[PDB]
Amino acid sequence: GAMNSSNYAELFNNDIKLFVDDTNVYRVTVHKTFEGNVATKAINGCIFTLNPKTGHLFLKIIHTSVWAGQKRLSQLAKWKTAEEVSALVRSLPKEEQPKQIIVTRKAMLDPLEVHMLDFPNIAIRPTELRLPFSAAMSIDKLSDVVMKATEPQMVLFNIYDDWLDRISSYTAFSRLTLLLRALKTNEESAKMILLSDPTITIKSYHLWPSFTDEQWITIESQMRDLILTEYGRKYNV
Amino acid sequence: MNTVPFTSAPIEVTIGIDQYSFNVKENQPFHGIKDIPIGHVHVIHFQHADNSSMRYGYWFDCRMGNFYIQYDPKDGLYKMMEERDGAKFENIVHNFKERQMMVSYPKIDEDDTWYNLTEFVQMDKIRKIVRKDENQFSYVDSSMTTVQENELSDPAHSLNYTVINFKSREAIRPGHEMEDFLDKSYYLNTVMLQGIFKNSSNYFGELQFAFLNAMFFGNYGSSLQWHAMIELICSSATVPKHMLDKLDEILYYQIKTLPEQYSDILLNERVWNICLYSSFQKNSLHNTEKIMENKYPELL
Ligand SMILES: COC(=O)CN1CCN(c2nccs2)CC1
Repeated sequence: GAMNSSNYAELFNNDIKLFVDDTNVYRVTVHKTFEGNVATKAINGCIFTLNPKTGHLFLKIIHTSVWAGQKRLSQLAKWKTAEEVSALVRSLPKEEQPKQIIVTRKAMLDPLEVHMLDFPNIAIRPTELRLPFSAAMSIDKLSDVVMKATEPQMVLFNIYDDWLDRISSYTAFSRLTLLLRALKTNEESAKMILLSDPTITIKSYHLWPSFTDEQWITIESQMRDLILTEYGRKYNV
Repeated sequence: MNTVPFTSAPIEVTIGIDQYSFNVKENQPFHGIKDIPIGHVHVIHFQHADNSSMRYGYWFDCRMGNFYIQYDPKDGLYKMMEERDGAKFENIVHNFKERQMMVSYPKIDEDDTWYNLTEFVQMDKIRKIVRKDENQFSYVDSSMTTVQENELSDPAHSLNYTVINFKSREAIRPGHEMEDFLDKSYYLNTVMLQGIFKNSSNYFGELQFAFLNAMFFGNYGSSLQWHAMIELICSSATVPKHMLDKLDEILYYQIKTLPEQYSDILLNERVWNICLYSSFQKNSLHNTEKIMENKYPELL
C-alpha cells in the first residue's frame, strides 16, 4: 500500500527499493509566437530514480528528440518514464533488482504497473510523503549533465557523496530531503548557504561541499531557518 | 407453448419466471406455470418468504426436455428435475391444466422485452459457464462466485465467466503498453472476439447472461462481469459499427428493465460515467445515454 510517516524506517531496511520521480521528465518554456499566440519549447529532462538506502541515483536523461512528432506529451511522459524504469530493472542482475518501486506521484502507478507485468513480485507503491525530489535540477552538477546532453543518456551518481562513512542511511536521507526542501522553497538563499564559505569545496567526484560534522550541523540549522522563514514570508506569520 | 408442473408448494415463496413474479402461500394449491414461449431460454427463480437470503433459480430451455419443480424438504429448496417419461409427463400436465391449477406466463403481445434481454443467450453457452453436465438446466444463486473471484472457493459451484483483466499480459502486447492500455481494441478484437468468443454474438450472450444473473440473483461477480464487458468495448477506439449499434440496443433494454430501487447497487458510477462521457464510444450509444440521463441522472 501507500508509503507514509507510519512506515518510514522501511526505507532503510535491507529490501532493495527505488524511488521514482517523474516531475522533471517533460520540461518546457512557454513563449509568444510572432503572431502573438503561445507556444512551448521543450528542454532536456530526466527521470530521478533513487535507492534511499545506498544513495545510488540512476539519472536517465530525456533528450528533447524523444518528443518530436508526438502528441499529448504530458501523458506520454509518464509512459516513457515507466518504459525507462522497466528497462533499467531488466538490465540489473536479479539479485540487484528492487523488490519495491515507490512512485512520487500517483499518475505513475498504472503506467509503471503495466510496464512491469513481467515482474509480478515487484511491488509498485505510491506515497503520502510530499518529497522534494523535483528540486534535483537545483543541484548544479545534475542540471549541467542534463542540459549538455545531445542524446539519450544514463548517468550514475551517489547523491549522498561519502556521507554513509559517517552517518546512517536514515540520517543521510533526512539531510538530503532537508537540502532539497530548502532548494525548492528558495533556491538562491539555499545555494548561498551552501557555498558562502569559499574554504569548503565540492570535490570533483561529489555533488555537495565537503562539510565537517560540526559544519553540517550548522548548515542543517541554517536550512531549517530558511524553510521556516519562507513559510512566514509566504504565510505572513 | 410449454409447461413447468410443480409437484406441490409446501413453503411460502415468491416465484419468478423471467421478468414476472408472483407470491405463493404455504401449502397453496399451486401446480406450476403454463403457456411459456418456445424459442427463448427462460429462468425460473425463488425467494423464500421466511428467508429472503439466497435468491436462487434455474436456467432452462423447454425444447431440451420436460422439466418440473419438486420441493426437497431435506435440502430446503425448490429443485428443477427432468421427467424422462414423455407420455407420463403429458398426462400430469394435462390433468392440472384441466383443474386450472397453473399460472399463465403473462406475456403482452406488443412486448418484446424478454426477447430483447436474451437475444444472444443460448443454453449451450450457459452450460459452459455453469458446469453441471448431468443436467440440461442450470442452477444459479446469489452467493456463487466467479472463476476470477476465486483467483482473488469451491470450483464445482462457480460461474466460469470469461476472465477479463485490463492489467494482464493477455491484454497488453510487449512494446505496446501505452497503446494497448489506453486503447483496448487489440484486446477486444484479436484476443477476445477472434481468439476466445469467435464472434460478437457469443460475446453479447455472456454479457446479457451476466446482467440477468446480477439483476435476478443479486450476484455480485456477475455484475462485475457485465460492467467489464461494457467497458472493454467502450474503451476500444476500433469496434465494428454493427457491434456498437447492437450494444446500444442491448444496454437500452437492460437499463429499461432494471428496478429503479436497485440502481444504487447494480450500476457502477465510474464505468457508466466513463463509458457515456469520456470513452472512445461516448457518442455512439444514443439510446442508452438518453434513457440513462432520464431515469438515473443521479448516477451521472
Ligand atoms: C419414480 O418417481 C416418480 O415418478 C415421482 N415423480 C412423478 C413425476 N412427477 C412430475 N410432476 C410433473 C411432471 S413429472 C414428480 C414425482
